[PDB]
Amino acid sequence: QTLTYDDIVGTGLANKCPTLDDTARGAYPIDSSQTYRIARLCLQPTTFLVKEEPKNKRQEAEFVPTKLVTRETTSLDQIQGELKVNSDGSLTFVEEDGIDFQPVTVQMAGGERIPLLFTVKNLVASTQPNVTSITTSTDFKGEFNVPSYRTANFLDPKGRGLASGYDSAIALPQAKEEELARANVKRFSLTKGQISLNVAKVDGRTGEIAGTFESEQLSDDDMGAHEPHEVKIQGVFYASIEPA
Amino acid sequence: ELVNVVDEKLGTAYGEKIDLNNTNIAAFIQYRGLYPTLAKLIVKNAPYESVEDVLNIPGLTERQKQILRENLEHFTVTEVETALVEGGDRYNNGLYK
Amino acid sequence: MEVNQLGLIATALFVLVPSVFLIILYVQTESQ
Amino acid sequence: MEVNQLGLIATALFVLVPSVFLIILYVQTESQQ
Amino acid sequence: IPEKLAFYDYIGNNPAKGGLFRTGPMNKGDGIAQAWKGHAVFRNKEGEELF
Amino acid sequence: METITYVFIFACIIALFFFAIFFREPPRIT
Amino acid sequence: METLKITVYIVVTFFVLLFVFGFLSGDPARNPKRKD
Amino acid sequence: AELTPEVLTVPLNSEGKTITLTEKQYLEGKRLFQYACASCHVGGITKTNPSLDLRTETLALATPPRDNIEGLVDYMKNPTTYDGEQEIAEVHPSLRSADIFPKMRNLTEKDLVAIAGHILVEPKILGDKWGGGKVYY
Amino acid sequence: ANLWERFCNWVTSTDNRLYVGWFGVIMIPTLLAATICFVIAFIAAPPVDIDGIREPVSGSLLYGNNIITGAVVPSSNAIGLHFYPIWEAASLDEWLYNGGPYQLIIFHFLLGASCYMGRQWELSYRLGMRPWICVAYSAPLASAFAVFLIYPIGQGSFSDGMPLGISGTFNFMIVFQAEHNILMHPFHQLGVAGVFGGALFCAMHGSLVTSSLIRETTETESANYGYKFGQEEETYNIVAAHGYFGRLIFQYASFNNSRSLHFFLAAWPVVGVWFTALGISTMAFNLNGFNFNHSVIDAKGNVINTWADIINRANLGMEVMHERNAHNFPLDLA
Ligand code: CLA
Ligand code: CLA
Ligand code: CLA
Ligand code: CLA
Ligand SMILES: CC(C)=CCC/C(C)=C\CC/C(C)=C/CC/C(C)=C/CC/C(C)=C/CC/C(C)=C\CC/C(C)=C/CC/C(C)=C\CC/C(C)=C/CC1=CC(=O)C(C)=C(C)C1=O
Ligand SMILES: CCCCCCCCCCCCCCCCCC(=O)OC[C@H](CO[C@@H]1O[C@H](CO)[C@H](O)[C@H](O)[C@H]1O)OC(=O)CCCCCCCCCCCCCCCCC
Ligand SMILES: CCCCCCCCCCCCCCCC(=O)OC[C@H](CO[C@@H]1O[C@H](CS(=O)(=O)O)[C@@H](O)[C@H](O)[C@H]1O)OC(=O)CCCCCCCCCCCCCCC
Ligand code: HEC
Ligand SMILES: CC1=C(/C=C/C(C)=C/C=C/C(C)=C/C=C/C=C(C)/C=C/C=C(C)/C=C/C2=C(C)CCCC2(C)C)C(C)(C)CCC1
Ligand code: OEX
Ligand SMILES: [Cl-]
Ligand SMILES: [Cl-]
Repeated sequence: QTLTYDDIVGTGLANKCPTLDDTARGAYPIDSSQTYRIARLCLQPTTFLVKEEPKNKRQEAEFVPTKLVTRETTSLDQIQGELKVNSDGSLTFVEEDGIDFQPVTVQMAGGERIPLLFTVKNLVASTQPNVTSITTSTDFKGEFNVPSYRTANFLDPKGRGLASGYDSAIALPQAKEEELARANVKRFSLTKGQISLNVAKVDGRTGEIAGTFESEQLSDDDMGAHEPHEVKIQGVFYASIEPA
Repeated sequence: ELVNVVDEKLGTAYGEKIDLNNTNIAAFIQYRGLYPTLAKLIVKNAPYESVEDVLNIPGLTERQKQILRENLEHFTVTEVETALVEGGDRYNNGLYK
Repeated sequence: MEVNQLGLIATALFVLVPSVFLIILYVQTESQ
Repeated sequence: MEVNQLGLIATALFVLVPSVFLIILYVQTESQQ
Repeated sequence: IPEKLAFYDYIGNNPAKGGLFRTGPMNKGDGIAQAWKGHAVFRNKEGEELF
Repeated sequence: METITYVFIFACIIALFFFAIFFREPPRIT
Repeated sequence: METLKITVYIVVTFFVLLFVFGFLSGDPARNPKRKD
Repeated sequence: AELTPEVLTVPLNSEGKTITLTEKQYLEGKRLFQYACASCHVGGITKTNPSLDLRTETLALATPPRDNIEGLVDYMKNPTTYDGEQEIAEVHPSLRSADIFPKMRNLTEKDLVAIAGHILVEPKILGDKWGGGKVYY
Repeated sequence: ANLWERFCNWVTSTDNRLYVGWFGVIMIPTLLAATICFVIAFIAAPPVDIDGIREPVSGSLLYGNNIITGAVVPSSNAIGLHFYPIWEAASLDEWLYNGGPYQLIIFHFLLGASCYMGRQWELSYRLGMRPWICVAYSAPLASAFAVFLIYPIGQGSFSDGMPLGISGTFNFMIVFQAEHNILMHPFHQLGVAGVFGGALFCAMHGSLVTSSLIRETTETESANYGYKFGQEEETYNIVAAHGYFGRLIFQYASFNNSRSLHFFLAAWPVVGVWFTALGISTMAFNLNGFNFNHSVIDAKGNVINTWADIINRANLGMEVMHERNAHNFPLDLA
């Protein structure tokens, strides 16, 4: 239905992807001679889980759930890319553009805040081979890049940065620099995450799909100052598929 | 083992020339003819193996390839530094005046 | 936080010594 | 020597707190006279 | 063998190994336990196991 | 330890308020 | 949180009502000279 | 120091012909540059696009070049991008777009030459301050 | 006498050790809430993302501050001027991260302190007093409204409110100089005149009455024991203090009406502090201090720096360094 900013403003619905009925269980015919594109892809996370980390004992790391503290600011949306048909019949989504990252801070038991760059930048997800139609049992699996949470201009509380900033600890003029290197020397991480998208709803009429997703990626490492956490994000997605 | 990748790059050709793979788009104002049309094309067509691949950009005009040859001496290519090209920093790097 | 050890003793005596002076002076005022 | 740092504040208060108590009681005894 | 059971079998958690003026947590003494290193078996050159 | 010290002194001042108000020398009309 | 919302709503309201009613209860006469 | 004809001598065209202004014109161009251009161009920077100043050396590598009065009067009639490849009268006040930029209506060809004189003289006086921005204030 | 009337009489009773009052019926709960929240937060609140850029600032003692550096940190700039009660957050953990305690404290505090003013009026009415002490208190009350409410309103965010800390207060003063050139604003110059001269006249009056105290004690006892609480007569010779002070300058520079003298002491600092509170309130809407940068130029047009240009260089140092990660575009317009 025709909803307007004024209907929505302030409600929390701006952070929610669209959904489909429980009767949207159709099948969208994919046509090899054709080119396709995702006109919109929308990911809305619902839970952020963060891997624990045993002691020396090499016991067991479980993913513990976390408390989101940064509010309804977490969804990726307006993402577009080519849906290529491949020769083995499979479909591959190559992302071009979109609001494809949201920084997020969740809290762990004990009070530790874990920030992360919730992102699917340069996502390339593919289906299984010989897929003639998108059904409610179709899956993508893909990988994206995760750039450093802060970019190169970011200055730390003492005025240090990569592309800008002091290059040393100026408040301790004659300290031994050796012990401060990891903090004096910003490094810009670039890593990869994995994401499964599981189509569970299809509207063959409109070419709208919707399902859930799971992604794994690393948290913020504070430009080299400490090790990241492994993070697992679950939510729902919606995509419209237009012929291209 | 711990080095600032940006200081390292200053000691390369990036410190002397327009690195077509890295330099923010505002450095193309330095030379007549390049800005904003060709600089946008140069930046969009992304990284190059060699400075002279810039002459093979699809759709150039003959006036443009001549401007680009006039300035091949002012360009270089070094490896892409994630820290200079991420965050859209090639279009806006936080520096104004 | 890596603070000064003697800071605690300097703070405590800074409170304790002058306070005790006043308390001694006040109680013997009252009892006369 | 690698002596415990609160040794000092422990010793100082152990001395001062009961000493001051007695001084307070003595002085106000004498100004009753 | 759970490490938790192996840690009980260690004299450093015996409450009768202390001292009157040795202050603070037990951790201040033997340190913070990180790992059970393993159960240790001594043998002589004969292959006899010793205790 | 320094946190405790700041808070102890704060708390001493609040008790001092209580007595300075409620156990003041009463002003008398002489 | 809804429970908190309502408790604060009810609390504030009640105090706000004391303040109004109190001042309406013939406050100009509450003074040491002219009870009017 | 004072305001001299050597300072008030500026390129008239790119062939080298100069013209020599007078106190009265330079002040007119400062007054008109205020009225008309200072909102975005105060001090020789450009607030809505800092990458592009009015430094004489920037106006030199402009296409067509702009470090002379004719080049500037032309910009103010029919402005272009730095490379010359586009006209930007739609988002840059000029006589062409004087309907959407009213302040440009009541200007005359002598006014535009006052304003360019100013722009080309002002860096002779202040140097790096003109087009430098806040580092030089 | 029924239930309501017995209560009304207790509330407005002039026999309570602390006057309650209708104003006090509001002041007491709102101040208590603010004071309890402030004390817990100052000791224990976790870091707060004041500037909305996911960069928390630690303000509490338990997180490595001391008395001087600690603060209740203002609420996030992402919140702007939106109301952020506890019940609007998903978790106290969210409310803390985003700086909810600053909203709760300042709102309850401003409400509580406005009713303190009101309670000063109220008790003066029950006591048969003249009413205008509360007018004097209105100078510091407005001052507090200016830094905690007005200046946030003008700039669109409580993130640019004054922090509830000793060092946060300095941060706030420094950023203000950079953005409004407050030293160069006449209303703040009036407030400096307000407080220097209030301190000046406060020493003068103390020093002068103390000088003219009538001998009533011996050399051994405190002179203070020569006043008795409630005594009808004055303890000092105002004729003599006028006689000292008229000669120190000249006869008419000096007061001889005690009433005129005390109204002057009340009026001087209150007025001055009204003006500086107003200066903060108006610079809330970016009407800033005199700008004489490059105001002096020579025959040729070189800039001839005055002391104002030197201020501006320091101002610029403040400008470019403050909130160093928070600006993506080149003007800092709020
Ligand atoms: C029944 C009382 C009781 C018990 C059993 C404990 C037990 C414990 N406490 Mg607690 N504690 C208590 C009361 C108690 N506490 C009180 C009242 C306070 C406030 C003062 C504290 C404050 C406190 C802190 C701040 C800390 C502990 C810690 C500890 C642990 C280490 C204790 C240690 O090293 O002591 C050492 C014991 C001694 C050195 C013995 C002192 C007695 C001397 C020898 C006698 C005094 C002289 C006397 C005048 C004799 C002459 C008299 C003659 C004239 C007749 C332990 C589990 C510590 C811990 O591990 O934290 C997690 C820690 O850091 N406690
Ligand atoms: C004198 C008493 C007093 C006053 C004036 C306030 C005032 C306030 N509190 Mg505080 N508060 C108080 C006592 C008080 N508090 C006490 C005793 C506590 C401890 C329980 C708190 C705990 C508290 C918390 C935890 C929070 C506040 C917040 C607030 C702010 C907004 C409150 C609000 O939306 O109510 C709105 C008020 C009304 C709708 C009443 C208007 C009065 C009209 C005349 C009647 C309206 C009828 C009403 C709608 C019917 C309600 C019942 C219905 C739901 C069934 C405001 C500063 C919030 C805050 O600071 O956020 C930044 C917040 O998070 N207060
Ligand atoms: C050398 C001494 C000196 C003097 C004379 C002044 C004087 C002044 N300062 Mg400065 N000030 C000083 C040192 C001094 N300052 C220092 C050391 C600092 C710290 C670094 C400051 C920081 C400071 C700030 C931050 C500000 C001032 C301001 C002021 C003005 C108001 C003064 C005021 O109300 O004081 C209180 C005193 C009175 C109210 C008494 C009356 C004062 C007047 C000026 C004297 C009477 C003159 C009289 C009419 C002449 C005699 C005539 C005869 C016929 C009777 C005044 C021009 C303010 C300003 O800029 O105003 C322009 C301002 O914003 N002062
Ligand atoms: C010699 C230098 C000098 C001097 C004398 C002053 C003097 C002043 N400045 Mg200026 N300032 C200076 C330099 C100076 N400044 C410099 C160098 C800068 C630039 C870095 C500034 C930037 C600056 C800013 C940005 C501001 C000032 C303000 C002020 C005022 C502070 C006092 C005030 O607001 O009272 C007013 C009184 C109060 C605010 C107190 C209110 C009390 C409330 C109602 C009750 C509190 C209750 C409490 C919580 C609990 C108590 C009970 C408990 C004890 C039991 C005063 C006029 C401020 C101003 O005018 O504010 C209006 C202001 O915001 N200054
Ligand atoms: C070679 C040579 C020249 C040598 C020869 C010298 C010589 C011996 C010859 C004669 C020299 C001759 C006289 C010539 C004079 C030359 C000349 C004028 C010198 C320059 C002097 C000069 C610059 C002085 C300026 C005057 C000045 C310092 C101050 C004026 C400012 C002023 C009026 C402000 C004071 C404010 C005020 C009026 C009072 C408010 C303060 C206040 C609230 C006090 C409280 C208070 C007040 C009371 O009132 C009483 C009662 C009580 C209770 C009380 O609380
Ligand atoms: C007559 C005089 C009486 C004066 C008495 C003084 C009153 C004392 C005030 C303390 C009240 C705050 C307690 C808050 C309970 C926390 C419960 C909880 O689980 O959250 C505690 C945490 C808060 O956050 C965590 O707190 C921890 C404390 O060690 C650590 O610091 C963690 O690092 C921090 O993140 O959040 C949660 O786990 C629950 C999420 C929110 C759901 C709770 C709904 C209840 C809302 C609380 C409203 C408080 C109103 C107080 C007014 C009462 C005054 C009459
Ligand atoms: C021309 C340009 C355009 C027009 C501009 C107009 C300018 C003129 C405005 C005049 C303002 C009106 C006068 C003020 C009111 C007044 O007279 O008070 C009445 C009293 C009565 O005086 C007392 O008078 C008494 C008699 S009676 O009550 O006055 O009748 C007498 O008993 C007593 O001895 C005597 O002291 O005044 C005073 O007590 C005298 C001391 C002076 C203080 C009064 C002014 C207030 C000071 C504030 C300064 C602000 C500074 C801010 C911080 C920097
Ligand atoms: C008052 C009539 C003037 C005059 C004389 C000039 N300007 Fe502008 N200006 C603005 C912007 C965004 C640009 C860059 C345009 C682009 O190429 O994208 C410019 C550029 C100029 C130049 C060229 C300078 C150069 O280095 O080549 C010149 C000579 C020039 N201007 C003169 C923005 C604005 C405005 C914002 C609304 C205002 C007003 C003006 N300019 C006004 C004037
Ligand atoms: C009845 C009455 C009265 C009385 C009343 C009162 C007395 C009240 C009180 C009140 C109160 C008593 C209130 C309270 C409040 C409080 C609050 C509201 C608090 C808050 C807190 C919180 C919220 C916090 C949180 C946190 C932090 C900050 C940090 C750490 C963690 C935590 C979580 C804890 C009077 C006399 C008037 C008269 C009339 C009637
Ligand atoms: O926040 Mn606090 O501070 Ca008033 O401007 Mn903009 O904003 Mn931020 O910057 Mn400068
Ligand atoms: Cl800052
Ligand atoms: Cl910005």
